[PDB]
Amino acid sequence: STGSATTTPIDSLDDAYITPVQIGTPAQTLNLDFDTGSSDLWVFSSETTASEVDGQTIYTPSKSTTAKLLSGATWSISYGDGSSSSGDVYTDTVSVGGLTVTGQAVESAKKVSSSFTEDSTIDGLLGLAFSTLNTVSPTQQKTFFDNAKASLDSPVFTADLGYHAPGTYNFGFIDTTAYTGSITYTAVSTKQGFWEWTSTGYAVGSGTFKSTSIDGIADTGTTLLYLPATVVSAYWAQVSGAKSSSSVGGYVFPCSATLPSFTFGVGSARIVIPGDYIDFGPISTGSSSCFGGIQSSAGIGINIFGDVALKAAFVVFNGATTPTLGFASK
Repeated sequence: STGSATTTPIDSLDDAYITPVQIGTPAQTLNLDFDTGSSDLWVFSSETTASEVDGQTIYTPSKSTTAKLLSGATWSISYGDGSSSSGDVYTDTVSVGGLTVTGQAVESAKKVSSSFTEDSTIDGLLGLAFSTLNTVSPTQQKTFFDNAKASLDSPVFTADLGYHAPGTYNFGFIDTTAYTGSITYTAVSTKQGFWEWTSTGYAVGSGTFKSTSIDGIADTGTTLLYLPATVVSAYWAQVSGAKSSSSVGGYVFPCSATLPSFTFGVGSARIVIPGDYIDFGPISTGSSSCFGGIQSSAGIGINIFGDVALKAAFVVFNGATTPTLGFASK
């Protein structure tokens, strides 16, 4: 089998992407944030504290003839950005882009943190990291991909995120029309539960390529590109007036600037992030200070190839017995 679904930016900055997902019988369609950096499929629901729901579409398990309470199971998650959610668990039928999994763990939120409430466009998350990170207790549950994998034509999914435009998540096949040149594959460590890999270096604008190993994760659920402070300083040094602002929480730059591109290495291959992808707009409405899309990972504890990086590529998440990651230009 295969599946193919369009993923759409939630706003004009590409702060996140939402993908429609069918849950239950009859289908209840919720727009979920596909997150290769976590491993829980959780939704706003009829069980979510009413004051914490503000415009989201909710899953109502009592209206699904295929929903079953997973007795005794609870979940609780905290994300790197400080947001969190928790609740109980149902199993139900879940379909993405025509690909159906029966008995998928659908984690129903009883509580969500303010950042979730405040984002009306995101009805939940669909985790696509390794199932070892799934938070369900006392019986850990599998991701949608893990459940689908054996049925797929090939045990892969691909992320093709758009810049200020929709893109595509495919399951079970590689669309050879969706990228240019060849796909370069690179090794993955699953030891921390992430799609963790090592970039071979970087360049800033038309500058020379610096060969250096940068371990990090391919994370569709993180907006920005978080890299070591040395790398980030070298980038922003090429933007007149750019500075790290402790009060704002990262590098800012004059909105009148033209940003240079940023290149990262995948083996001997190179992915170029155009400068415009690195602009996250005014820090507050009407400001002439703009927020940068490349930020330091210092104090996160890990480098993160988030959407800023991934949207410059066609990315293969290869879930073969030994997983790997593939990147192509597009």
